[PDB]
Amino acid sequence: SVLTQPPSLSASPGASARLPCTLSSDLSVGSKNMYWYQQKPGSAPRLFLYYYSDSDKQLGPGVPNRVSGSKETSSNTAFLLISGLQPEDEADYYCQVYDGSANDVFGSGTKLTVLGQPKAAPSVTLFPPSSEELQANKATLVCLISDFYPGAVEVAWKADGSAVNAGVETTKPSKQSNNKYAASSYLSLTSDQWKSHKSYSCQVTHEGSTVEKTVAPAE
Amino acid sequence: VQLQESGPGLVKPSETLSLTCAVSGYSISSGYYWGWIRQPPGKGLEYIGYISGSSGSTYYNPSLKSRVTISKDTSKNQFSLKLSSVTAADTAVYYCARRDRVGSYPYYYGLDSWGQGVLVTVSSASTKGPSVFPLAPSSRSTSESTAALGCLVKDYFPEPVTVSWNSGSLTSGVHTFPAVLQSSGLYSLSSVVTVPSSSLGTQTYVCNVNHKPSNTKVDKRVEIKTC
Repeated sequence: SVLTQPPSLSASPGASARLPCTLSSDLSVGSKNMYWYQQKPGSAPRLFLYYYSDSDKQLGPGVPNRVSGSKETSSNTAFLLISGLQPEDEADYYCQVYDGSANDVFGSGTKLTVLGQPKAAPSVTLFPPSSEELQANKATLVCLISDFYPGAVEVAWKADGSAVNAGVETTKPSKQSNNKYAASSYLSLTSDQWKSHKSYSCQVTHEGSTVEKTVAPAE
Repeated sequence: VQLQESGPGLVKPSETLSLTCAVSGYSISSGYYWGWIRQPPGKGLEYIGYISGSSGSTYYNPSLKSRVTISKDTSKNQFSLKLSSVTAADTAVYYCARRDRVGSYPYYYGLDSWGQGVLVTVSSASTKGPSVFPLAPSSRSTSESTAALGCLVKDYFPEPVTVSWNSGSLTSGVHTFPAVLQSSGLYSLSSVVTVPSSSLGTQTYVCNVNHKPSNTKVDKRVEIKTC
């Protein structure tokens, strides 16, 4: 038995997101108890909606009144309906039923995007290697990038104006609690490599705009 | 109910994963279904199985079959998960979770409480504690009204690491970033906090780094430099 959810869904603020959960044909959505869980980064899922019918339904603890459910028997699909959309609605939504022995069955989740979030340039902090790390003959430059939206970012390191390709590891952007994005980039170097240049630069490009921070081994 | 989860976060391949969920606020053997769910990195929720509180009967995901045992310890008001012969496919965050038994109002069939989750990594690599480095504020920013200072938690394995500031008394302006995974297979992460520069002359800033898999607690004082 299988629940099919689209991987992602976008919707406008004020309007309604209709998240579908399609049940395999061996089930009849008409008579199935549906459960929806909301999950945000870093936390366990939380019960969002229990839906059998418009007559028999309950919102989960702390869930606002603008949430509802429905079922389309023709497409054998249950829906989670979120009205009056706000940014705090952005999350992963999992649908779930149970089989005859109360075994859980989960859909794969829909990541819901609320449109119209204002563009936000990244804040960038570059740290040089510490003196403790230089004693260990190593040097890590730490470029920390936060509060940007949308969550796409390009990172380039420069040494004395020349591109640096080796030793660079950058994280995927990850959604922060305020619905902006965070990422970080590490330039890993030997102490001697770090001493052999007058400056290093972390350049962060975001929707065509580049924010740049620089650090100098002179100290 | 409170669900308190524990167990090792590093399991060698083909060996056995073992997790426990200690329950408070309700007697495990009085009712409800006590279950385990996992979530591999970047993926969805996966059902493992459950044990009925009243009966002791167990039910498992058929795809996990001969490898799963769930049992309860009424002497400790706990239930457990043992998953044998682990491979990379078993690397995941594992949650315990409760629901009510069939026969109650079906609202209560929704999973009503969750353990905090244990990060489990299947790997033959051995644990490695982090080296922790203070990240001094730039002297230039200390001459302005606010300054960013941080801690570099370098080259640890496996996940997770916890960071706090001043034994938990400093929270506002704290941003701890998700880890990068290096080509070496070790992780690194950084935590940063922005403070009034004025405060650098009267406060002490210490990051409290906790890496339970290696039993490494490290408190690193961030010193203020003028050059």
